[PDB]
Amino acid sequence: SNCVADYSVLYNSASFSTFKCYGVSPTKLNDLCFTNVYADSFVIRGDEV
Amino acid sequence: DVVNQNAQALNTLVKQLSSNFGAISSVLNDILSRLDPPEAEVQIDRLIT
Amino acid sequence: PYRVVVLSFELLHAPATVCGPKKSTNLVKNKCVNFNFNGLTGTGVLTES
Repeated sequence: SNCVADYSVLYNSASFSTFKCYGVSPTKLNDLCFTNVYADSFVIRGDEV
Repeated sequence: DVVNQNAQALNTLVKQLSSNFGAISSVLNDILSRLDPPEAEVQIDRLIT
Repeated sequence: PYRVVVLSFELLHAPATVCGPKKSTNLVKNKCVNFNFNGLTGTGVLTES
């Protein structure tokens, strides 16, 4: 939080396994700007997605 | 009594607008600003119904 | 192993601390404008409160 969060820099990596949002539109990710962001960052096995 | 009956009917019709009706939210503007035109169809269909 | 970042976020429960590179505009009053305040897509005449 308390920063500028661009998602066009999130989009240009075309190596994502599953690039899908469940809250909002995935093309509207730069459009809608949030209040707080909670990133649950971890590394697990590829079939548990 | 007739005046209060008319007033209750109008105020219930007003209070129906904030009802979620099973959709994600009640206000159409956030649904337009957060979902695709092939993805907002179901929720806007819920609200219209 | 896959890097998994669960991009979770809370929406419309606080003043906005996370907004990307969306350029602010000039505040115009008393005109039937299609404004965009805090993310919401509102439209109307903006009088000073």
